[PDB]
Amino acid sequence: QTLTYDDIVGTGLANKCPTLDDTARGAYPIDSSQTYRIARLCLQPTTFLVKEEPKNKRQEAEFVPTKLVTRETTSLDQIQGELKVNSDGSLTFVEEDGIDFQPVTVQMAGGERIPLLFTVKNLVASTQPNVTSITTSTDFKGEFNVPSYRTANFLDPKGRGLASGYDSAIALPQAKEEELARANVKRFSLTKGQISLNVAKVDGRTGEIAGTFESEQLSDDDMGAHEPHEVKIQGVFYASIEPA
Amino acid sequence: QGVTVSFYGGELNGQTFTDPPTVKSYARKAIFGEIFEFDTETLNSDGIFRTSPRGW
Amino acid sequence: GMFVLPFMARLGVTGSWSGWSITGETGIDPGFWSFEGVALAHIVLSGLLFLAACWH
Amino acid sequence: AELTPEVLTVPLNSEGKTITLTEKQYLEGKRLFQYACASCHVGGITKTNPSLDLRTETLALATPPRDNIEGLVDYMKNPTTYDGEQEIAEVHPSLRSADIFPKMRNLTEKDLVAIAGHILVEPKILGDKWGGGKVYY
Amino acid sequence: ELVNVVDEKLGTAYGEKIDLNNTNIAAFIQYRGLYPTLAKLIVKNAPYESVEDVLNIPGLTERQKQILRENLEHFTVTEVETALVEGGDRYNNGLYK
Amino acid sequence: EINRRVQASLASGATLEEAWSAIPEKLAFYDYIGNNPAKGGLFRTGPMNKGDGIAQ
Ligand code: CLA
Ligand code: HEC
Ligand SMILES: CC1=C(/C=C/C(C)=C/C=C/C(C)=C/C=C/C=C(C)/C=C/C=C(C)/C=C/C2=C(C)CCCC2(C)C)C(C)(C)CCC1
Ligand SMILES: CC1=C(/C=C/C(C)=C/C=C/C(C)=C/C=C/C=C(C)/C=C/C=C(C)/C=C/C2=C(C)CCCC2(C)C)C(C)(C)CCC1
Repeated sequence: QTLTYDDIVGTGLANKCPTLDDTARGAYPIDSSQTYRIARLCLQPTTFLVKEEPKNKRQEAEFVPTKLVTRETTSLDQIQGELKVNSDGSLTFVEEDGIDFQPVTVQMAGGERIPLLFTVKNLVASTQPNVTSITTSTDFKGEFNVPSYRTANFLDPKGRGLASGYDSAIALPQAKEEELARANVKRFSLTKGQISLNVAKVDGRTGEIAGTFESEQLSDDDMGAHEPHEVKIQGVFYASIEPA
Repeated sequence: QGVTVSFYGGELNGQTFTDPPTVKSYARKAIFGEIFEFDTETLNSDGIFRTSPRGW
Repeated sequence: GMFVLPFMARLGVTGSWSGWSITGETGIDPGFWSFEGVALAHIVLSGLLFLAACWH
Repeated sequence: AELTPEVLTVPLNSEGKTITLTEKQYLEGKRLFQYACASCHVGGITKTNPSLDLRTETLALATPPRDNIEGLVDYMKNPTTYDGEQEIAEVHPSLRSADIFPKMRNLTEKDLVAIAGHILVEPKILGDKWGGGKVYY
Repeated sequence: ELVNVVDEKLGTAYGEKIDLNNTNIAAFIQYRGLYPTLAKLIVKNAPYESVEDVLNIPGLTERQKQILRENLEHFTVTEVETALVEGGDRYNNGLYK
Repeated sequence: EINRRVQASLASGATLEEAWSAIPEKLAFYDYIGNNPAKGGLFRTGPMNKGDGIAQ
């Protein structure tokens, strides 16, 4: 029943996390003497929400739902790392390597596109203490780093960039520079994002866990040219616990 | 290369600059020749060279 | 300075194809009869009346 | 300018004995370099790894030095990484991998000397063009 | 104010020496015996609080430590510049020939 | 001509501040590419002051 690439290709299932059947309400014993690792952490986002900025300071600044425009390019998959068992009984996922970032663009009402680097780069995420078995009440809370959406070689349409490019607006050779400084000086942001993985299904036999996530992070700031928005990402996850 | 700029005569006479953004900015002005202070505000000057009546 | 927008809103047309509504609510779908769809319907009607004017 | 003996005189070994190639030797080396090496090394660069070129100063800092004839001939027999630490014949053309790189099969020692001479003479001819890439075209 | 951090880092010892915390891996070609094997280990085990911390890399042969000792006068260490290490840019900074 | 006058002053014991402060502003202004009649544009309309600004 296991699928091949020619079955999957062009169906959109390659952007999906694997699922566990409804029957898998079991529990996975964490032997404290044995080490563990994560063979594959998948995260499939379903809902991207962006917080508006009402120009008033006060008011109800809630998260509005957006429309994805960059198609089924969104999931993080093949993420590996060590699942430590701590002293106090809690499990901490340290993220090592994988496809741990996807550029995503969503669009608000009015047509404003919001680019974001949807990521869990360098995710440290820990459970609660005294969890001797991963059950359906386990919650991996943690934080990750959000690097700049473009890296340092990226050139703007006027040829300006951080590690490459012009340092000024060459089409305006005698303009005053201080009003153009926020566009002329490219700045590499590095911010933090928070994520909570809630387990809903456990394969007690194999060691496959699945559930839902909620992730909060900043969107792209266009290398410092504008303020980033606050993004809330919701979706499903899948993790397979191999003992190491 | 530790590049500095010193000005002699004119408005910045005797002044020396060493911070690399400030030194680079006068170097981008020095490609045009002698460096002048302009009032760009009265005419909403766009910063883009125009020809003279000799050109027109 | 909106003049025809309230006349559309008075009779039911409140949403735009770009996703907003005039009451400011989020995430509702107007169907064809958005503000743009009204405007498109009037333009098409204008052209059809022009052709009928030529014929008559 | 002419292709004199002084142009055609390159180091033979690491000690410092020189070899003055013939114009027939240099022209045969250019033909065999085009035949066997220029698909990756056109102009002295390396298309599949631009970090390592064929400039004389770069071959000098290779381990063992490849900035003489015998160093280049040994590389064409048993190529290494730039520190000499790995043997890379299974991914680089050589005499010892002529079964997987079949253009290396009928290469003589006279052919390997001639290719090695072309690699050494050409930057003396072209200057920074050799190993420079598109900037110097 | 706003500053180009890459332009600023050329004002430090990064602009003169190979910076073990920041410099792209291909700059280890400039000296004999560092590339690829020692260059790979140096970038992998970055950051370092001093140049001499490069000799503490676990698994080095005594020949590998001697080569590093001959090249410490070409090395430096500065703070990790995130604009230089992100995007995998120490292994491929987008520059070829 | 600017460099000639500076060297004539510097040969006579003027300092570098004194040699360059003796150059007239009108002469330094001609040695600036924004006064070149070949730097303009066909649709860059108006006075040269509309470009770089009014020289102060
Ligand atoms: C010999 C002709 C001539 C020249 C060289 C000048 C020169 C000047 N004028 Mg003056 N001017 C002139 C006659 C002239 N003027 C005339 C006849 C009038 C009355 C309209 C004026 C009224 C006038 C005003 C009100 C102003 C000037 C200004 C200026 C200065 C700026 C010029 C500029 O920006 O033009 C820009 C030139 C163009 C954008 C080129 C026009 C190209 C045309 C539209 C293309 C035509 C294409 C054609 C239709 C295609 C045909 C195809 C067909 C055959 C098939 C410059 C010193 C300005 C100034 O600074 O004064 C202080 C200013 O404010 N002029
Ligand atoms: C591409 C498919 C190549 C062909 C054909 C040839 N070479 Fe090459 N060469 C290639 C690579 C990828 C590398 C780098 C290997 C590594 O260290 O990772 C090289 C390297 C060399 C060198 C060393 C350069 C230095 O700086 O020390 C030399 C001297 C060299 N290659 C010579 C050479 C010759 C003579 C060839 C024709 C027979 C030839 N190469 C073929 C890629 C390819
Ligand atoms: C500038 C300006 C402005 C604007 C204006 C406008 C916008 C206007 C327009 C207007 C218009 C837009 C109008 C039009 C008109 C039209 C008409 C008047 C028509 C007529 C027609 C006819 C005559 C027809 C004929 C015919 C035909 C064709 C066919 C069939 C038959 C017949 C015969 C019927 C404003 C005020 C804002 C401000 C100030 C300035
Ligand atoms: C139902 C409905 C509706 C309504 C609609 C309407 C309102 C319609 C209209 C319609 C119309 C309004 C029509 C018209 C038509 C027209 C035509 C059909 C015309 C044609 C013409 C012709 C054919 C002509 C020709 C010519 C010319 C052009 C020139 C000269 C010559 C001649 C004469 C030949 C609505 C939307 C509300 C809703 C839904 C339902």
